[PDB]
Amino acid sequence: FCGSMMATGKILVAYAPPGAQPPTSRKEAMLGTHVIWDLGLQSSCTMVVPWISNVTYRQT
Amino acid sequence: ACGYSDRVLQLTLGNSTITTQEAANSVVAYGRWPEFIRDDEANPVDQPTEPDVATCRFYTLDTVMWGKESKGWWWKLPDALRDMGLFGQNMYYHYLGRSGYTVHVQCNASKFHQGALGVFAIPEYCLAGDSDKQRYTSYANANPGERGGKFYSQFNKDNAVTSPKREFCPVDYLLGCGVLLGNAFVYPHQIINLRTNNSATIVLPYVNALAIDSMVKHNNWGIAILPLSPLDFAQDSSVEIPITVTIAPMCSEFNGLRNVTAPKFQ
Amino acid sequence: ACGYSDRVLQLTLGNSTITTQEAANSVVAYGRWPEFIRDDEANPVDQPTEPDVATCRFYTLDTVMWGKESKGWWWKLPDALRDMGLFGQNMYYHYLGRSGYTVHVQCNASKFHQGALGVFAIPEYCLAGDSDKQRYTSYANANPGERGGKFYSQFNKDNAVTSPKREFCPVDYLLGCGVLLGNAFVYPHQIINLRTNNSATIVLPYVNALAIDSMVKHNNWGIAILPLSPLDFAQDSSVEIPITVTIAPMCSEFNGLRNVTAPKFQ
Amino acid sequence: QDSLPDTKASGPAHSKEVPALTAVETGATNPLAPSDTVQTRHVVQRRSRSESTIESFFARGACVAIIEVDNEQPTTRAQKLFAMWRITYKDTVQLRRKLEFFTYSRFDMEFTFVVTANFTNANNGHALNQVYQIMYIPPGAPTPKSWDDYTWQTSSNPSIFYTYGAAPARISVPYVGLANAYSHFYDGFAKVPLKTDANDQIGDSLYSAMTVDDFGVLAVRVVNDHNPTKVTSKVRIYMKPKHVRVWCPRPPRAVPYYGPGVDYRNNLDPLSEKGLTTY
Amino acid sequence: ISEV
Amino acid sequence: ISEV
Amino acid sequence: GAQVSSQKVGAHENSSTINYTTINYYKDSASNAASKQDYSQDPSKFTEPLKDVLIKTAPALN
Amino acid sequence: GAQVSSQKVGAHENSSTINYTTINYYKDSASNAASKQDYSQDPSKFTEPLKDVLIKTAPALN
Ligand SMILES: CCCCCCCCCCCCC/C=C/[C@@H](O)[C@H](N)CO
Ligand SMILES: *C(=O)CCCCCCCCCCCCC
Ligand SMILES: *C(=O)CCCCCCCCCCCCC
Repeated sequence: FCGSMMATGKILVAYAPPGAQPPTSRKEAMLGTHVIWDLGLQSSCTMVVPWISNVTYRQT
Repeated sequence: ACGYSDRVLQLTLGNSTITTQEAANSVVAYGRWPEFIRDDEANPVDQPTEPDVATCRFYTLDTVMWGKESKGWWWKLPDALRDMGLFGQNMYYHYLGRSGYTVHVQCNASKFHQGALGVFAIPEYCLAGDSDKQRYTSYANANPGERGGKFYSQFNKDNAVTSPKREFCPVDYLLGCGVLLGNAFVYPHQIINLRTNNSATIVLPYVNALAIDSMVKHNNWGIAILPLSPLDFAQDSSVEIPITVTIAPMCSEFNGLRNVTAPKFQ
Repeated sequence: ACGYSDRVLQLTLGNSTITTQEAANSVVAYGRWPEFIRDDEANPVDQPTEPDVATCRFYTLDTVMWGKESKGWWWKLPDALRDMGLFGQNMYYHYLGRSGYTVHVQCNASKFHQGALGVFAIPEYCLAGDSDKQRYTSYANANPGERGGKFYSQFNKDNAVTSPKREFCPVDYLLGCGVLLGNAFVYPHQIINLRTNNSATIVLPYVNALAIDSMVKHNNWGIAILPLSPLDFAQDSSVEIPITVTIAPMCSEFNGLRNVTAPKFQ
Repeated sequence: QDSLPDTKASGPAHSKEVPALTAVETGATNPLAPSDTVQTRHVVQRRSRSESTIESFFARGACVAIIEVDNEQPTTRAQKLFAMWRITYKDTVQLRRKLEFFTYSRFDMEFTFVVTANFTNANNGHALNQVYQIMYIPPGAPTPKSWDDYTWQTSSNPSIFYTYGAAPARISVPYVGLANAYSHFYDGFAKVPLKTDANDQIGDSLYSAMTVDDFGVLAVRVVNDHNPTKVTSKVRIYMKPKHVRVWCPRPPRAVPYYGPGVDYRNNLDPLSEKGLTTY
Repeated sequence: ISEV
Repeated sequence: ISEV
Repeated sequence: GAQVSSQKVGAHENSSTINYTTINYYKDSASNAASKQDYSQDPSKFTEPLKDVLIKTAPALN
Repeated sequence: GAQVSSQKVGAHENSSTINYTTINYYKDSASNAASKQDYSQDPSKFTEPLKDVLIKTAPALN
């Protein structure tokens, strides 16, 4: 986050494994893997996209 | 030294994580963490389903806005989650269901805003009706789902004795149920006071007079959020900031499988 | 002495029990009973849901009628169970799903009726299409759900090259896929020969080239029931008797939870 | 020691053990031996099944492709100065049918390349010995648009440079599947149409196909610049599965193949006529 | 070497 | 020789 | 690294265990030849995949 | 001077440590093939080149 120190906010970042409709609303996005980021002194937030796959290797 | 604070927390359940950097510690209601029914407290004899990570994860409800004239909001559990993913499906496919919850209420503002929200978790939160008829709020009106309900500043009696609304009329300083709001602090609670914190986290055990019950007929807990001190900012007269409620089922187990319940809400 | 017979069996899974008094023992396909993914064969890293008794129970599909001119029936798994209680919900809420099955086919008649049904469980049962276009059967037509499909005695090519049907055209003596029906006995199978037995029971492990896959995109097993010897009775020319198929998921585990898949079937 | 079991001597029987009766309804084959129904002598059996192991059944190079490539002056029309073949065993039928006795397989693959050339024109001088480049282009790598564009630099794709007249070229490839076994049959789709899709094309895919590009392509060219006379060549590719494991046996294909799926169309009558009581 |  |  | 194994001799000259030698020259096992010393198994998973397998002298249906 | 090493086997025949043999024929090491038995290392010099490396559960800025 590169806002000023006086700015606050909470953000939801999500990962939906394939096969359903791509999320268009927070309501759908929050049913998959997600992190709710609270902005503050630790400036950054990491979401890990876990390996969730049918095949053992995907194509590039 | 390395820096752990009771203001910074991470909660992870299933595939969902919450972080907050301005918490005020967290409450475990009545000192009891949730747990499954023990064999010596068990009552239905069929093997329970325990969906585990499929239902015990954080679901975020629709955000509500806190403005200067807001009187408060209330939700009931499990009702607010009845349509949430596989928690709702398991709830409606089974006669009996049991669950504890982590409730995380989110409200950030700035160092120049002020206001304080009281977040109370109430076992058996019976609310008062809108008319001369007693105990007449209907099932669909008593159960708003994730939308929740609101409080009012005064008792507005429904008078259309012809087509009665059959709604609750929760008056705020009476906690919607005939007691004084100031004593609601005997219930598990936190305050989000904007100069101090931006979230409240409360862990709720299953509380009931039975080890397991019908989730469709009975709400175990009510969540009441009221402005103990109203929102204010700079010198503007119409400040509004979001309040978002995220709740996760914990130790969910269900008994009595059959065809799905389809309540009539509309 | 006390009387156990390989003709009389009870199967209990979850809250459902099946009895038969005229079985012909039971087949465990390829000698492998179903099992969960072992850690050393695991591939998605998220914790799986294992609904256990909520999904691993017997679901009975709609009965079909066997008459003198019936050519056969086929279903695919997991497709035939896609709308069955909480098995269907877990299947559509998760990217990945794995399951073995107990299949119990039921057909009783009398000591004066005759006929023999071949019940075959086929891994990767690819079926042939109805036209000059190759590999053109559409998703909705390849997946009939619990309704299943039928076999024909001959190849009827779809000719409306304008609005092609995009359906399978399974010819019976070619097992719907270009091989001779007589060799289908290399697949796990039983025969319901009416003078001998009134049911077939086959236990199917999960078989695939992967430890877990998309249940929505891929069917692991096909069930094909064909009259090896046609139905006949007394001297009547229009005898019909029911065939009912009851199938139970076994060792179900699912990975990759998100919002629900809603396929377009119509 | 790999011989089949010996025949045991057996004599007359009058008993309640009845191995000749059974019930095939159970799904089982009756494991009888001749000594269960006739009197046999002892025979020390020396035959073995050495030649029908899975490895010996597949241990042959089978032709899977004939690629034609020319070396002539680059004109402006469509020419065959380079050719591309999508790697598959389904362009020919003989190896396809042997692999399809099974649903899944796991093996390493040996490719041997036989290259032959000839003149096409009675005479416009001759040609000096040709060198051929066979480049493997995996799914995603750039494909050549002309016989000498930059892709032929092959810095990362593997190439074979074969000299005409040398012994057939040969390389081995490991098990390169994305799954734990190759699927000879896939009952499914690569896409699913969803109710919220904008149109029906979005979720449409071919029945029983998996990835689009599968294993990629072999791009073949003659490296030499053209001579005045044109020279046509054919590269024949022979595949041999080695270190073979196979799972889940299937009935073999009984009617002609009609494409890369299991579809059929004609000659759906494989059996001939024979009287019920004619030897 | 290793005879087998 | 030297096996490793 | 030479592996020495016995050949199964068919026709015999008017001259015992005859051996042959193999050395792998490549690091990748895909380069290796096939050893063709292959074991076999029991067909039961296909010929008798029954939950209660019965003996052939006993009745199949009891 | 033969070096014998193990191959990492991918597909297995229905037949264990399979070895391969190498002999260098030239005096100059530039003539040698690559052994491709290569060790790896820690990315830290690029991913965490910090004077005080902190543990991931602790705050990055204290
Ligand atoms: C310089 C020449 C290099 C040649 C490299 C070739 C790489 C590809 C080898 C593929 C062997 C294919 C065998 C068939 C597999 C298929 O059955 C299935 N569709 C896989 O699921
Ligand atoms: C085991 O390998 C012991 C030593 C065998 C000696 C004979 C080696 C013959 C040459 C192998 C060369 C391989 C490629 C450099
Ligand atoms: C170590 O090298 C021990 C001996 C190996 C014997 C096999 C040698 C094969 C020939 C190598 C010749 C190199 C060039 C003169």
